[PDB]
Amino acid sequence: QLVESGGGLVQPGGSLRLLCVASGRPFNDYDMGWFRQAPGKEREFVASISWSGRVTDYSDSMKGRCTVSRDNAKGTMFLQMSNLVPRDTAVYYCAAARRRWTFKATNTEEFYETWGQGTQVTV
Amino acid sequence: PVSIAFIVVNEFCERFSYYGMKAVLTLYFLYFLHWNEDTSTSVYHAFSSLCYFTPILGAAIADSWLGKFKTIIYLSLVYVLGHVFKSLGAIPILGGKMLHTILSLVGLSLIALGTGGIKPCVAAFGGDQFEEEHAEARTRYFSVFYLAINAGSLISTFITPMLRGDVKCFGQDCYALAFGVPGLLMVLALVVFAMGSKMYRKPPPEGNIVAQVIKCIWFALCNRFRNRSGDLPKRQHWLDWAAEKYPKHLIADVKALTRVLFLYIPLPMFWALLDQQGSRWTLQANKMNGDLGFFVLQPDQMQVLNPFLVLIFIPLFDLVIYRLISKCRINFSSLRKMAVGMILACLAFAVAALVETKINGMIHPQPASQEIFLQVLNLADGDVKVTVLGSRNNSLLVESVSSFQNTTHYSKLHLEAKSQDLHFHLKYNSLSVHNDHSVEEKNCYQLLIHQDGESISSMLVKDTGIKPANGMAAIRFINTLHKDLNISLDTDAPLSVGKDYGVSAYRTVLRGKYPAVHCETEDKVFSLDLGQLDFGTTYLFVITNITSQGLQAWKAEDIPVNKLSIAWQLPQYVLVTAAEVMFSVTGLEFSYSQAPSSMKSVLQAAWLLTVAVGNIIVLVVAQFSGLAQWAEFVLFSCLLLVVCLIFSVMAYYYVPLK
Repeated sequence: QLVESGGGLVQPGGSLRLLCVASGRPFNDYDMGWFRQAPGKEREFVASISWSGRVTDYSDSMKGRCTVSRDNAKGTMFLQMSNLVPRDTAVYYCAAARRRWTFKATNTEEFYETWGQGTQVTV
Repeated sequence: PVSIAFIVVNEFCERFSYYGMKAVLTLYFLYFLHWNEDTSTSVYHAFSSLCYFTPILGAAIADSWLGKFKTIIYLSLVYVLGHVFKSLGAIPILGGKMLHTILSLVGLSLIALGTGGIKPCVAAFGGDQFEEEHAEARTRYFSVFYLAINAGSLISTFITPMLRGDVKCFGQDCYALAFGVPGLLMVLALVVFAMGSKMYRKPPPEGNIVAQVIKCIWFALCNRFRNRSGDLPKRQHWLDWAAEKYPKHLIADVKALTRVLFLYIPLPMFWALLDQQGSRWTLQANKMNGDLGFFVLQPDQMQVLNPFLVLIFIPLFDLVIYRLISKCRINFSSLRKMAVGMILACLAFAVAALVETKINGMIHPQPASQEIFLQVLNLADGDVKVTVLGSRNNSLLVESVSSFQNTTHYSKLHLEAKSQDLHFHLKYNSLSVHNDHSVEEKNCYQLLIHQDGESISSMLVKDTGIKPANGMAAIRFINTLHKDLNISLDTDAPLSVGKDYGVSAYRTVLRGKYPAVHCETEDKVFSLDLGQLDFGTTYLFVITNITSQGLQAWKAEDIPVNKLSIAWQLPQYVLVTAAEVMFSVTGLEFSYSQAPSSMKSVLQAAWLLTVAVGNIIVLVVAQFSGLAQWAEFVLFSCLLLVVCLIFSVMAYYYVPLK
């Protein structure tokens, strides 16, 4: 709970690593996901890593290449874009959701309950 | 018994579909319905458990109502409907997130209800085709039945990867075909079965057996209970006075059922213990060599060797070994066979424990006096000529090293004195370069051949033999960039390196495959394909930023000498598959041949529920894992041995049906 975020400006073809720590509760019990929000009227799912990081899923775009990972120790999640282009200049949101039994989709802005602030990655 | 033709090709074609739709089920749940991981695993395990427990709802509805071959047809029809409601629930066009979920769940439910109730009844029906006078040929039929089951499994393993990858069903990834093909083949099996309606020997059911059995056992557990009276509660057995009603021709049948049930008590533990090899043995295979010189075999693929051994030993056993036993008075009563199968299973897990204890003995080759381990890596664009020499151009090493590659070999450079200022002779691009790197004896050294523009130079790196902890590896890095890097494989400490051919310090990271690692320079962030990292192996990585090919890391490995190959695991596969074949086939035949004619399939139901309770024990135990592999295998061997003794004692007193 009380999630955070870190990342920044890029060259037209570089890459980044996005960081998201959990600040108030054991990060093990939290399913985790990545969102973006372009300066328009959208809210796009980006990538999703499951509990224990065993199962990961990336959006259809998954700009260039992306890789999500989490270490339940220190409670932090890593996003690594590869081929950032002058698109996807957005406000990348970090989202969390407790391990429940639900049939809601893992790639929607419905399953996650407590997304915190977002970075302002530009390109 | 010609009519068994349409009994084995049906089991083959429906086990094929079931195993095909099982493998893709988890991928479908995760990547199509986009479900939470715990929900997906929970529903998958629930579906498997339902498949395993439903056979009672098949065997009872076979041996009480509607008979059988009229339960096979009328339940495989529901099975077909379930596959239709599955393959229809994978359509990515109509509906969304509610239709796709409702159809999928109804499909799982109906498919489970079908399989758990086709599985026992089909074997029972196949048995009924024979005559009691030809009691021997039934054994070969059950052997062929198990052969067909595992052949179906094998073909499903080889052919389902060719279905779920890179197809379009409608605008997205294609899961309908991955479900349609199993459904289509299974409904084409339902037509090969029905062709034999003019050929079978359909036995009518004799009565409301399950009702009769339940009523009889309830009345049995009423007569002995003579609270404030009594002179003869139930004498000489525990049913013999559940006989004033329920004529005796049934009481013998329920006696036989109770005796076989009491015999099947210990078996579920065995099914759990034998099951816990599909994953732990793969973990064992993860920690050993697999190239084999002919085909590099991934540890995951090792699993498929299990059904293959069944296909190769069933005709081996039933046509060679069983006869060779019959050469003398050795009297396998189809119970000694199951006991010896249990014994071989225990021996197999003991051999697995021995293999574990041998794997943990890896050491990389230690040096004796006048011995230094060298390993040269080349990074010149062309090909280089490597020579190491002594005082006067005196031979120590000659070797032709090619261009950019990896390396794992070494060479025991027989040094000559307490320390020899090695004269290196490198020739490259028709250039003569000779430098001296003073070295100490009984250590490990490495060279880097690097493009110094037109010419080249030799960099010497001295390894400190810091061994990593068990089941974990150590790495160090060489940098070739103009800026200091930071390559943080591990969680906390950001490892650092130096510019212009610097050296890192050893870092001890968990063994496994690392596809991308954070690497932040002064300006740019990137990642590299480190690939697989076996444990007990010291890796050295050189990071290059060559103009043409960009950022790439050139591997360089140490090695444990006594790394056992992916072989030396066949022996435990051999001893476990021999146990499986001697146990499953004999159990099927024993269940059918020690069952009263009126309830020939409830015994198959009992056997299947034995397997099912074994699976439930697997599920409950698997979460409580905190033990080392070798201790785990020795415990699974001791427990299996005590279960074998319990079963042997409880079988030595089992009176047979007659």
